[PDB]
Amino acid sequence: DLCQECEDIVHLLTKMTKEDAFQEAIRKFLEQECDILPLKLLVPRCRQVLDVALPLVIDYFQSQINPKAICNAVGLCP
Amino acid sequence: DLCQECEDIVHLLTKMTKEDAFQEAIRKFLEQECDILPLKLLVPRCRQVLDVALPLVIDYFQSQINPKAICNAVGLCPRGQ
Ligand SMILES: CCCCCCCC/C=C/CCCCCCCC(=O)OC[C@H](COP(=O)(O)OCCN)OC(=O)CCCCCCC/C=C/CCCCCCCC
Ligand SMILES: CCCCCCCC/C=C\CCCCCCCC(=O)OC[C@H](COP(=O)(O)OCCN)OC(=O)CCCCCCC/C=C/CCCCCCCC
Repeated sequence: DLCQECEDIVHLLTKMTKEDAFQEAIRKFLEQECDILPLKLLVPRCRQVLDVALPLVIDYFQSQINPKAICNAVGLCP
Repeated sequence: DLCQECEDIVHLLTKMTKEDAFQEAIRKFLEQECDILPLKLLVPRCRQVLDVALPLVIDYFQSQINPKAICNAVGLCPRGQ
């Protein structure tokens, strides 16, 4: 079933985001990807967009108090 | 630690990509997001980029024999590629 799997993924994402090593690794990977294709071409000013957005997403996943809500927002749960 | 968690996430994504309802739902959500902020401004021609990339990503995850590789590519596991 896709809804239980989505809930598990969101739970894992929140747990993972509560670790600084995760944030550092994802930041370095995305900073690298911003300098090369495909992101270099599909996302202008990629590095600045990353610097601004990645903390927002980290906080978003560190604050969500309802996985089912997110999975419904994406269309995987009712 | 984060390596087992990353492998579990990749395994779940691989499992999900085999169901077509997942693909349709993700397409619907991303088409919605492409028409509004922030993606409307951060991704020029968002809808076309989506139409081109989503199938590639679906296939990439449907042809994955070992999650470790992805987790190694992002730096959460010390080996995999
Ligand atoms: C108005 C300047 C236009 C751009 C100028 C470029 C120079 C750099 C200026 C920096 C600021 C630029 C801000 C523009 C950001 C991009 C906005 C954008 O993406 O548009 C989309 C967005 C809609 O997207 P959604 O929210 O998803 O739709 C559903 C919501 N119901 O709509 C907007 O454009 C945002 C609002 C635009 C504000 C336009 C300003 C109008 C000014 C009229 C007043 C007259 C001038 C006042 C004095 C000017 C000062 C000297
Ligand atoms: C669709 C996200 C990426 C693929 C997800 C794969 C399924 C994994 C399980 C789901 C993980 C959690 C999903 C995260 C997205 C949830 C975002 C959300 O619900 O809120 C929308 C949020 C604003 O929230 P609110 O203002 O409170 O609500 C009003 C709605 N505008 O807006 C956004 O999220 C904008 C950013 C959307 C993410 C864009 C992801 C990048 C897509 C790029 C183009 C396509 C690439 C193809 C990727 C294929 C993925 C397998």
